[PDB]
Amino acid sequence: GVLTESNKKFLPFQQFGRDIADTTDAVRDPQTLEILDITPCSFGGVSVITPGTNTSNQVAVLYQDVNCTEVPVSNVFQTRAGCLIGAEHVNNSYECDIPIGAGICASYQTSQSIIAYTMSLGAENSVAYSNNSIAIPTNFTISVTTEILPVSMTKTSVDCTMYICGDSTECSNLLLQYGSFCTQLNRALTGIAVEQDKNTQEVFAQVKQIYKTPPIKDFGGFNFSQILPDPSKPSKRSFIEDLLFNKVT
Amino acid sequence: SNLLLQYGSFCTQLNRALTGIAVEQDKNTQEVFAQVKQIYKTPPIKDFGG
Amino acid sequence: AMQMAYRFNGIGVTQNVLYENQKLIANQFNSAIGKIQDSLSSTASALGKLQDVVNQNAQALNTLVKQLSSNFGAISSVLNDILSRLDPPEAEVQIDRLITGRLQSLQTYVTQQLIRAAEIRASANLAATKMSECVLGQSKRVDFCGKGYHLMSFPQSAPHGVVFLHVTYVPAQEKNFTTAPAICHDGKAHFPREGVFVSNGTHWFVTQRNFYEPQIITTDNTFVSGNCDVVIGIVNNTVYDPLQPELDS
Amino acid sequence: KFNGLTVLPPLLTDEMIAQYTSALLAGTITSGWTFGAGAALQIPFAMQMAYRFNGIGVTQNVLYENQKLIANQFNSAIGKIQDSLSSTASALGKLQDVVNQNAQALNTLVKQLSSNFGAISSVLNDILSRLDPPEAEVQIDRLITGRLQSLQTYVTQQLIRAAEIRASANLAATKMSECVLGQSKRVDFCGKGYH
Repeated sequence: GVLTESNKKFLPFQQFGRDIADTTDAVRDPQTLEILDITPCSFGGVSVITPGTNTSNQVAVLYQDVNCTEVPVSNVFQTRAGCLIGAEHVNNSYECDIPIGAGICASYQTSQSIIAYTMSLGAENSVAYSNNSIAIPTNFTISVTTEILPVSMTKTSVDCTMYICGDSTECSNLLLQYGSFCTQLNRALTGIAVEQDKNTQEVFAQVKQIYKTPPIKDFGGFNFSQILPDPSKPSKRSFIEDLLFNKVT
Repeated sequence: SNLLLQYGSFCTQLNRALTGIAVEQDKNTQEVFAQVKQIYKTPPIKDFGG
Repeated sequence: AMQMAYRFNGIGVTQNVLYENQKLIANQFNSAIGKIQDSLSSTASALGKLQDVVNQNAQALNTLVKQLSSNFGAISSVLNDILSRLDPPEAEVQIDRLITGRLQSLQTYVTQQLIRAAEIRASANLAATKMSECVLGQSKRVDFCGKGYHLMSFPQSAPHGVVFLHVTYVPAQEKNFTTAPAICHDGKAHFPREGVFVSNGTHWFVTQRNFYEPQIITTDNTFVSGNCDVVIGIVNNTVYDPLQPELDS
Repeated sequence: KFNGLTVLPPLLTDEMIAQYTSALLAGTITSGWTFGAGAALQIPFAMQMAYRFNGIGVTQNVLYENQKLIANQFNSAIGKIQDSLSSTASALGKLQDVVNQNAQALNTLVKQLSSNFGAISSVLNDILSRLDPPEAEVQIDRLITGRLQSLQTYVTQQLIRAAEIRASANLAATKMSECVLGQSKRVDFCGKGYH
């Protein structure tokens, strides 16, 4: 640690010091009596910001929870989260791209270099409130959002013995001692499995029949062809389902 | 450090789990508060009906 | 077209808005579908959630299988070697260490899978709710089924999880106006049966609250209450009587 | 505290959170719920309140004919809330419990570092400076197994507690988006009574 002199009044029968959780926190020099602190000098995980390598190769190392004096080495910039080497500070304020902590977001902007800066929250706007002012829309617009919720997952299942003790008498025996440590595992896993199919059942099988839409698609003008299944398809998925099944690998 | 080099990924998977926790925290706060796109501000005269 | 008129009327926009802008909304909905198709076909990072689920599971499986090649303190990780190198009086010890290790690895894997499964089940119950409340009906839980007032939805499957296309509704073009909570026509106030009062400067109008459409003030969209001394901000006006042209002729 | 148990800082600093809640306030106050669907449209407050009445089947003439009374009621309510918060320290039970659970877990974790787990000591350097490697291997092995198991248990506890907190946070996001940005009708979702 950093042996700094203390003002802890060690009563003359006292030898060491300690803290809440049994950490040496003052000592007595055995040659010449005096009481001094102890504090272990800073550590903290390095973190490497980076824009996509498919765009550049400039990194921005961020040391965590360190003062910008022990960092051994440019354009050092001290922030609330640690010492941030590699980004020139900025007065502007843009949205967040690569977060850091306590309001520091990095980016790759303009001959270019990583910049760090205090993030923004949106263009400040003022509502012209007044006790006789109302503002009523005249023209609407329809949108279409997109929400993607997982439902099931890989219904795995593991044979305890083959994994742990694949094909050996002695290993099956030495596993016969630990009792029910196999059976309870597979029990939990098949619980997971069966409830997966329960998940799918609940999500999709809300309908009791199978409906089919007539051939004449005179839907007031709207055009569903991208979402309604196509007969000429090999498996009767629609178009957008088809785009979807390819994105995921 | 050596004798811990023997237990495989018992180090990496931990920090991975905890990092998941942390980034999830920041997503939590994002969802709760960042419901508004702009940053509004109230006029200087507070004649709010009483 | 009649289902759509109902789904408007469900968010306080009298259907005449719809049946009078059918082609326009048709084109808006189609174009929206198109932009969605392009967005899905262009940005591979639209499917982040499902991709993350799959990757988490694959990572878990891979570390689980990699565990098999670790000593955990044994003299080897190839079970058969210990089984082909040591007499049972020591193979017992070695294989015991290996079994303890691999068993602990299995156990942690199972626990992780349990927690992740509970998470997925939470998302699945949320999905079931969204399906039953927006696909099969129409929601009013604001910002449950897409930013904006809500119209309908369309499920579209995807590998291990569903995807919605929330057809919401959003007003666009706005107009300052001069509102007033009442109208004192004969000393007795006149509040609106529905929607705000407005005026453009010289004539007072009542209108809806989400699509500016003026209506001259007859005594059928306004209901009386008391007299015009207790209201604050009540403003004088005339409130026409529709029955006069019938009686005068 | 200093055995590698770092604590990263939140991304949104408290002042940012404050600006956000102020944004939500000013929107809710001047504009109503419209700032949840589209662009915030100003509308005088008393008219917003009359609409929020008419939402629970009370024709607005009630409101505009009791404006002063309701105003004083709301103010007095605010005052009682202020006093209740400033007097009873046990109003913040849930939050204090979260913090205490986390600190308790951490303290258990750090205390574990002083337990033998069967070793001949807990001061790693002693066995590292007392035993020749052929047996320090055994001792340090036991210590590693123990501490590693403790750490795993800590991580698992954190995980489940985090799932708990996320459940609460999703509930919070719902309550925000359905009662702040609008007006709920799920009876007894947003406080006893018509909302």
